[PDB]
Amino acid sequence: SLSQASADLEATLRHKLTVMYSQINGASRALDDVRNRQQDVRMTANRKVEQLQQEYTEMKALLDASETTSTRKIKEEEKRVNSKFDTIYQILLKKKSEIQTLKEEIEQSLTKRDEFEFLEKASKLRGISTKPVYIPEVELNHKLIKGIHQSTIDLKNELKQCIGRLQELTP
Amino acid sequence: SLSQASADLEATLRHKLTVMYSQINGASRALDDVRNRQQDVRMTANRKVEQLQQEYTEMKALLDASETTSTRKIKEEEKRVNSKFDTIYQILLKKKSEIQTLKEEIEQSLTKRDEFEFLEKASKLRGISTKPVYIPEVELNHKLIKGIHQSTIDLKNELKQCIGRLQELTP
Repeated sequence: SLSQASADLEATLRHKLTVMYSQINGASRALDDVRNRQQDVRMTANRKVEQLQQEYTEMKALLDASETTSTRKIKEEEKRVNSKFDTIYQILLKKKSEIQTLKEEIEQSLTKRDEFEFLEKASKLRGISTKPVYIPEVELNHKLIKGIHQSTIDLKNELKQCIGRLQELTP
Repeated sequence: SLSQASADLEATLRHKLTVMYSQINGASRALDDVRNRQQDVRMTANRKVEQLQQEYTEMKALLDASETTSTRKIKEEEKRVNSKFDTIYQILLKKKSEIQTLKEEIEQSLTKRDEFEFLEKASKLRGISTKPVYIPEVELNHKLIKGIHQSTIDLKNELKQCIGRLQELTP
């Protein structure tokens, strides 16, 4: 009968309802999975960025170590040179004081010169002959210093080249 | 006479005095000159140190530029992927709502199932057919990302090598 065709239609539609209910749950599950997958993508990315930052921090530590070393070599050269000059300064003080002493001896005999015995006493002073001072050349190691500067420039340009090539790998 | 030998000695000794006075002035001017040369050495040294610091400051600027570039590339990959997922989320919402709409239409006709005209009205609904939803394949470029990481490590070890060579060039 038509009551049978109608109860049949009802059964069909309710079965459809249960199927579509499960398919909707499927779509919900999928929406969640999508947002989750996105957040996992983000986390992965940030992790990699943080690793990069680690490598660059080490690279900067290397640069600092180098710069400190080179700086030390330069200040050592300066130190060596200015020490030589220090020695020289001492030597000059010693010469000056010596000459000043002979000067005062002479002036002495000249003050008590009208005594008869002036000739007897001062002819020995006729002898002493003093020299003028000079300053030895002291030369800073220009080749060492210019070598360091230049090589540091070289290092920079090598680094520039390397970076260029890296970024090149990733156009 | 001995008065002549004495006036002679006097002339000699006084000449010596003036010479020694000049030589002493010489030694003072020489001490100052030495101090000048030392100051010049220091200035040269500090100058060179400042130049070094310049090159290292530029090298750090280069590292920063690179790191920023690489970071950007990684974030670009992340953004590409999460955009695809956003599009997918929209598509999924649309499918879900579509199935949900058919579901509510069916449920509606079922609220009128005890009406005589139910069979007439709902057989068309017997038509309805819906499918399950899925997420398509979408993956992060792991080769690109790991390649950037690895190449950055490479860069670090190259730089390390170069620095080593520089410092060994100035032994």
